[PDB]
Amino acid sequence: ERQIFLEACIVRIMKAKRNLPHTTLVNECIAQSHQRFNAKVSMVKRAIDSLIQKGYLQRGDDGESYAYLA
Amino acid sequence: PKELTQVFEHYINNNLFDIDSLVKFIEELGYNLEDLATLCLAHLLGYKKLEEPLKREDFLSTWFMQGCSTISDMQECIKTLDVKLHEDLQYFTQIYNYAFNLILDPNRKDIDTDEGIQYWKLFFQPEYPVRMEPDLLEAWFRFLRDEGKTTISKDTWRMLLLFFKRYPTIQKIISDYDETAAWPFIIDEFYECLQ
Repeated sequence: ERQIFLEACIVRIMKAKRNLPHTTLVNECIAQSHQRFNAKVSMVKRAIDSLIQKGYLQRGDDGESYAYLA
Repeated sequence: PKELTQVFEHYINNNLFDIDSLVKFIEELGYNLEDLATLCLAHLLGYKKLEEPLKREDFLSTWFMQGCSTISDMQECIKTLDVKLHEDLQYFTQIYNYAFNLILDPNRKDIDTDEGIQYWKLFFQPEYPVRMEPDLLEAWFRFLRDEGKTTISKDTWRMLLLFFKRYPTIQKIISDYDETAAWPFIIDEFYECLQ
């Protein structure tokens, strides 16, 4: 129910970085992602979906990258 | 071209080329509104959303661009598009993606699974450019209706194409599908659904 830190984390990384490869962010996020506890690569993925749907991220053409929208 | 402005003037209702006039027009050409060819036609005339009116200047402009002046010419044109949809993977993809917004309700951000499946049944037919075992497509539908997924998002939609392109067999999935990848979570649930 609290995958929320995760969404918070992604946008923090995506705002500063502005464009990453899926794997990079999915792990780079996990890096400074644990620390409050371990999170399965499943979980970080659902966050991306949540942000993709909210309007924060736009998936790159190739299908394996994310871009931070306005 | 007088014929063009004559045709457009034939299917008009209350001074408009609305949805009911498009229906009466494609049917004369030999099709149905639900067909992939209509997606092709819609895309050519540059529709943005299906029920939205078509401007004269728009109709007269596209038809002349091609080199049609008769119904017989128009009918001929679409048939080429429909065929291109079966032979050119670029066009197939380009139209697959274009379909979502057209099917999509402006009073919404997703389409209902009901409406999506309809178009999937046509898009992923054995005959078409993205060849796949009919058993898989049946799988995906079974999963969609069981796990109670009622709506599908543009992302999922544009991603399922890339997915079926890599995996044509329930077999090849269980084999190497890698759940640590960009495939939307929804696909993973499907992947976990296999067994």
